[PDB]
Amino acid sequence: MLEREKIYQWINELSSPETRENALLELSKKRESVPDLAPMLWHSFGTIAALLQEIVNIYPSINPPTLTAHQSNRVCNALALLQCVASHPETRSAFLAAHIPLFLYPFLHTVSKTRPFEYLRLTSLGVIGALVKTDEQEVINFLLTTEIIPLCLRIMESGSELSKTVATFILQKILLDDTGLAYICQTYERFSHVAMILGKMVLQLSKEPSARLLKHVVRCYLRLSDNPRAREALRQCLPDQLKDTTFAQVLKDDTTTKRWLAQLVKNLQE
Amino acid sequence: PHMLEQYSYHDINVYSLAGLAPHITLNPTIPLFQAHPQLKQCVRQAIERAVQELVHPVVDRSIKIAMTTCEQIVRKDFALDSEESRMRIAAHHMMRNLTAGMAMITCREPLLMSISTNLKNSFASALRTASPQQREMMDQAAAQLAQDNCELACCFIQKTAVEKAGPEMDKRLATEFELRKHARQEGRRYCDPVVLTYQAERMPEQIRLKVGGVDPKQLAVYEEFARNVPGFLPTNDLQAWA
Repeated sequence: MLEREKIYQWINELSSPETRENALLELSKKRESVPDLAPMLWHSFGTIAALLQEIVNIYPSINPPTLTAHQSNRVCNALALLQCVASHPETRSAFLAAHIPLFLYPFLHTVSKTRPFEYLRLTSLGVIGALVKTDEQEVINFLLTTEIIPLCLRIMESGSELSKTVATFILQKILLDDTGLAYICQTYERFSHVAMILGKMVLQLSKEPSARLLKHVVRCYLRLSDNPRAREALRQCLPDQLKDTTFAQVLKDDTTTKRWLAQLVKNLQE
Repeated sequence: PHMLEQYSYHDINVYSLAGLAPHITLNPTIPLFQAHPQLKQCVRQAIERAVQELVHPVVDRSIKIAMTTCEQIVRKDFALDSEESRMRIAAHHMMRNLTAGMAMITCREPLLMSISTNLKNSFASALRTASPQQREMMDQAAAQLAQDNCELACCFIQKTAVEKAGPEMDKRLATEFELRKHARQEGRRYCDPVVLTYQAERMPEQIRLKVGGVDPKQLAVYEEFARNVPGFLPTNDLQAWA
């Protein structure tokens, strides 16, 4: 009970800038052990407004890019609390309806490769990853109409291994949705841009292995091959490294990804 | 940012583009200007035109993004407050702040590109001659001038957006204000029924929304939106598929 009272005190302490930094720090450490943290954050007065305030008050440090480690650590604690809200079945829909992801998109658009920015982007991606974890159509439709695909593709092309993995996972979830597959394959332009980036990723993976990233890349190709126009195009443009023994060793113990790859190959001859 | 904000909200008059001129920065060491000082005359119009062509789409886009978020969070936060006036002022300052923020993020990169393009073009027209060395100096000058005046140009656009945002939020909240006025005309204090039930049954007393005004202490977050607007010195007052 004294543990619970500390949590309520920290939530109350988020409204005032004087006490907020410490409360962000302590609350971000409690997501793992406090199952109802998300509704308490959403339904209390001013809390979500304070988290939005933390995000917006970093905007002057984005361009030109001057974000410090301290600034990044602080806003990343606010983002971690938003991830908690985005994950919880009782608050996910209201979070989406409030369009809160839009205020994270400026972070995803940054390109600076310093550690504070890489952490900013990784943590921002995690908020989106949490949103799409349950494959809700409402979530995917919002992502589609709000143009996050180019943001993810840019990170898939040029980000850290970790950020690439989360961005590809988001793209995977979008593709797995029927609407999302249809969207990405709606024009040759949209399809070919995704395919070009996946192709570049495969080459990179052949040099610097990443099992988890390879898994998501393969799933994305497999799902694309469910679309007839994509399937035809992939017959032409599928990387040779996915056809030959390039990944045979690293895939030895990844039964799932191996199975997916074999199904991809099979789909393309059908 | 890293570098302290140059401008207070009152420092820039946005009634006309003429508000930009007194704040324009022309680094006198710019090699293009050492060689051709007369080209300094090009700079004002180039910045003015860059702002002129971006301000309305940035303002509209920024308000559109911020509106939904602000409406939803304020409706949620003030759902047990029967009094329009606290909600209205909180919304005013939140919308203004988030609009300012989105305006900053939206215009900064385009302003850089547009200011520099306008300068390159004005420089090239003034010196019809196109030496490889001079066009180097031109490109250098345009990039430097764009970087040195982007904050100014951004602030002008942000302030234009802030001034437009408040009335738009008042319009969006008209139905919330009507819920409360209608209840009061009937001898009732408006309370959202779903929120009333949820707060009473499910929220710990220590963080529960109360029926009525929140303790002025809890408004601290909304007061900070008023004090600290991003971009401005804080206020003191002291092929096809076929």
